[PDB]
Parts: sequence; C-alpha cells; structure tokens
Amino acid sequence: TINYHELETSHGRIAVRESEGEGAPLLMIHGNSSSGAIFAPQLEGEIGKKWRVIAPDLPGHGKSTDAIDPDRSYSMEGYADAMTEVMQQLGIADAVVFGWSLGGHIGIEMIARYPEMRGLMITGTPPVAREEVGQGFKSGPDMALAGQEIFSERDVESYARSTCGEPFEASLLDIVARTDGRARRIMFEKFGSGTGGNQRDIVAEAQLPIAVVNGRDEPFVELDFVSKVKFGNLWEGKTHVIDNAGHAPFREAPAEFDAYLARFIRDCTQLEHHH
Ligand SMILES: CCCC(=O)N[C@@H](CCO)C(=O)O
Repeated sequence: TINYHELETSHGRIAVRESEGEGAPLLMIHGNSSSGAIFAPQLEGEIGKKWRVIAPDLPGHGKSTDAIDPDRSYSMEGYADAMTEVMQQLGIADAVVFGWSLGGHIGIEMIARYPEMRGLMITGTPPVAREEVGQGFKSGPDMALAGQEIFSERDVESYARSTCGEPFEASLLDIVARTDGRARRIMFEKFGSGTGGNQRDIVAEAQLPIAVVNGRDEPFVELDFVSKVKFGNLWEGKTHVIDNAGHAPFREAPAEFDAYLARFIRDCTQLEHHH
C-alpha cells in the first residue's frame, strides 16, 4: 500500500506519497515537469518495502497545486525550501535524499537547509556553477525545453520521452502536460543567473556522503564532466554508470539502480559512524 496525502505548506498544497517501509527514510525528489509518481518502481518495490520512501510533488508539478508565489517557489533554492518545509511537517530530519535531475540540484541546495541529511544521491545532475551550464549539459532540442514555458503537443511528447526513457507510456504525457510552465521558465533563468548557492562549491565542500549514479546513454548530462567534479565525500570514490539506461535509470534499469540505492541507504544509515 502506498499512502497518499496532502500537506498545506507556505508554498501551496503539496502531494506526498509514502511507502509503508519500517526502515530509515528516503526522500526522493523528481525532475523537471515530472512527479513523485515516477518513482513507482522504488515506492512499490524492494526499496519501499524496507525503507520509508517519501516521494512528493514539487509545487507546480503532479498532484501538488501551483505555487502560491511562483517568484519564491520556482527555483532550485525555492524547491529546496519547500522540501525542507515538507520534511519539517512530516517530522523527519535525517532522511537520505535521492534527487533526480532537477531534483538532484534541489538536493544540493538542501544540504545547507537540512543539516541532518544522512546522504545525497544525484542522478541526471551535473553539479555546475552558473558559468558551467554549457559544460555540464549536452546541448540539444530537449535540453532546450527545460526552460521553455509553453510546450506544444510535440514538446510534451519529446520532453517526456527523453527525460523518462524506456519504457514510455501515456501517463507520462499527462504528468508533463500538467506542469505549470512558469516553473520551467523561472527556474531555468534563475539557475543560469546563480540566484542560489554555487553548486560546484557546495558539493566540493560538503562532508556528507554524495553518491553519483547515471545511465551511460545520458542524453542531457555530460558524464565526462561529472566524472571530473570534485566532491567532498564521493560515495565509493567514483561516479557510477549503468549500461543500457539514459536519464532515468531508476525506471529504465530498476534492479541495477536499486542495487546502488539500497547499498547507499544501508551505508548512510546502518554502518557505524566515525568522524
Ligand atoms: C537544467 C535545470 C535542471 C533540469 O531541468 N533538468 C532536467 C533535465 C534537462 O532537461 C530534468 O530535471 O530532467
């Protein structure tokens, strides 16, 4: 059973899905124009059966309302504020965080806001300073849509297919079509302007374990760039790459992805801790 409920937050009404796992909590943060529903394989599978998986919808996304104040909410740092508020309301201070793409950038901005975070895993996310956006991401037509407010029908399909990978289904179009397009435009502009904390410096200086897991056929992220990013505490000492997966290995290759995620959660929550 996945438990669905809604929170009244300062950002708006936020939808939250939780598994019934008895173990340590995992906050999973979805990507641009997606929804926590995308994490069905984890919510409903072995990960969610053991651990308390929490998969909200960002303001403007999924089953959440649009933001009360788009100018406050629709940015990497604004979303980080919102997720921190969600975790406050849920009464959970020590989650492991998994962030997918935009969600990974949000997770990076959460490091300063959510001090008892036990670890952060980022997938589809190159930590970049504002001037490095061109280096960390692959230029292309779908990448261009990340910051585009108005999507045509073909835009919705192209973006959904490229972000979610195989297998595709119609429900994904519904998720992407719902997204408040203002959120795309404002977030991307603010990202390029560096309105939040410099993510390159944040990950270099962060002491908590940071895990990096990507699909080899990533269409958005430059894996060469990612493999050169300095992390304060890179989990297992390297960035990880999964064959036969692209931007969304958690759904494209769930068993292989789950091996990494489960091991990371175990390492961050059930190993003896020494400074
Ligand atoms: C570029 C800002 C972060 C972002 O929107 N990432 C996208 C991938 C690129 O289209 C995502 O969240 O999937």
